[PDB]
Amino acid sequence: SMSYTWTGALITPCAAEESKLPINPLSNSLLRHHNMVYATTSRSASLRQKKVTFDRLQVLDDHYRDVLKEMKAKASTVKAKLLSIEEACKLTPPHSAKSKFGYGAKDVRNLSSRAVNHIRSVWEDLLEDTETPIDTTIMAKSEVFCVQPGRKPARLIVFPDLGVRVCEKMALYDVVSTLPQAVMGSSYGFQYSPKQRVEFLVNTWKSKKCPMGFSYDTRCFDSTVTESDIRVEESIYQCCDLAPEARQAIRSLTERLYIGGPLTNSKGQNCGYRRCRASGVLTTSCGNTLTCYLKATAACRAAKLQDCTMLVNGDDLVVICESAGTQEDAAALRAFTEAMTRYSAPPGDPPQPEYDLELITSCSSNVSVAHDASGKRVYYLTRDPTTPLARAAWETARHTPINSWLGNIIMYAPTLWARMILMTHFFSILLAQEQLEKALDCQIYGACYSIEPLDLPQIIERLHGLSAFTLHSYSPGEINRVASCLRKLGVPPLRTWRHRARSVRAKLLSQGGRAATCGRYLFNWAVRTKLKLTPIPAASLSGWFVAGYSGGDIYHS
Ligand SMILES: CC(=O)N1c2cccc(O)c2NC2=C(C(=O)CC(C)(C)C2)[C@@H]1c1ccc(Cl)cc1Cl
Ligand SMILES: [Mg+2]
Repeated sequence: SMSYTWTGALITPCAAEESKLPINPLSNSLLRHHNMVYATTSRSASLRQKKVTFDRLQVLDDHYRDVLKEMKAKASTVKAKLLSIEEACKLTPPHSAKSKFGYGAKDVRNLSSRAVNHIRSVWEDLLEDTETPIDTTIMAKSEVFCVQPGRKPARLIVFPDLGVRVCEKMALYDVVSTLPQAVMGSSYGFQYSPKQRVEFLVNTWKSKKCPMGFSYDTRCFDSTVTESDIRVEESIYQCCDLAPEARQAIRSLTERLYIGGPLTNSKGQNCGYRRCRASGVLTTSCGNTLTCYLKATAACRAAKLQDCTMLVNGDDLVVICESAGTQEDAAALRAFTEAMTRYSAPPGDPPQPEYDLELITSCSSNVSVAHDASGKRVYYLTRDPTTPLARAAWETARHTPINSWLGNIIMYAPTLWARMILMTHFFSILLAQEQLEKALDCQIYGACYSIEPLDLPQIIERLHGLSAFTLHSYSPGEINRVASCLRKLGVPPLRTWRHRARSVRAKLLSQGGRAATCGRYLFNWAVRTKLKLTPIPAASLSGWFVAGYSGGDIYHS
């Protein structure tokens, strides 16, 4: 069976779509080579359609059967709980797609009579109708990138109506936030903050007698997900104690929505049909994470890998284990890939055995080493800064509803590029405009958070600890990568950023209060006569690294 069938209707935009980066004074002082930055659009959608459309062989074996049964068994341990409409509503981010049926995201969060009446009716419908496919929209995605020495086609979101998305939360938020950890325990990626993730990868690695590690990338995880997979994923949810309306809701949502369904474009036209995973549902992150864990664990047994530890974030997989020598590790990996391929999880690039942890790239990121204030070697998470920087330049020239620079500052607070460039740049900009006290939207692990940047000292301390304000003496690889990247992009050199930082730092300090605190902590690296950094009393919220809600419709004020 095919991943998608197409009518011929085009994937259509609905606002103006912009591909080229603007030539803006502020972003130009962050990034010069402005032609290199682009945003994907609806014009390349038909390219992605050909990539994402293919037939899917799947052969299941006894290993796959057995992991499944271990998984279900851990799931029957869990008890889930219905959200009230009010709770489900207050989870909806204010810039969600409006409904076909009048009301929009504001009307949901404000509980207007129209929206709630439609939601109630959609809920009633989900309990009463078992079979009618639920319609979805298919839109291209605008995401910015830096060019290749070619250019990526847009990715495609597939999401059901707002009224439906609220109902998903009512019947599944508590499941999707709770069951993945119950099943995979320490393997569940999204329970970890960056610090925590490094702790885990370092521990695991150093506990191995002779460690080998690899990450595995599968072609199009969403299109490779067959309806069988989506059923298995249901059968796991159904091991929970669930109120009877939720059980019935999960049953209808699976049949009607998740297993596949009709696709409409922006203009209302019949577009095609879906038989794999929808990228824009509340169960996409959790479902993927589960399908993935399951297939990888079976393949590990098939491939006879020894002492496998693995960490899973949706479709992103990393595995550390006992080396048996280069030949047989290569051969084991070949077996693992072939086992995975039978499970309808074929690999993009063939996975590569790796004998040093710093060389393992996983969720775009790797561990690196630096030194804290004491001089102790300290491991932290980093990535290549090219894409983060492009999006920073783009979010500078254009107002956008998610600020990836703010997610990158918070996630990569202890990186060289985050500290010298990112912070320096945006505090300068915000300070210019007096918008410092003002709140901004960004996202961690798919869920959307509102954040005042002035609270960055306190947030960083709680996630990373004061160490992040004093890491120094970075590795040469990291410095080289960062530096080669700044030249590629025409981003001014770190030298320049230090000079700028000194000026931001001085100006914040004059402001006093919370701003002066940003100045002392964030920029203590810019001065030689350094300030002593004790904890911030104020820095003493909960669900920040619980689960991953990518594609869900999730918000936190
Ligand atoms: C989809 C998703 O939420 N993640 C993800 C997963 C895999 C690759 C990847 O690049 C990302 N990216 C990001 C993520 C952010 O939190 C925001 C931000 C800005 C750090 C980017 C996030 C992520 C980043 C680093 C790691 Cl180690 C894991 C994850 Cl899930
Ligand atoms: Mg992939």
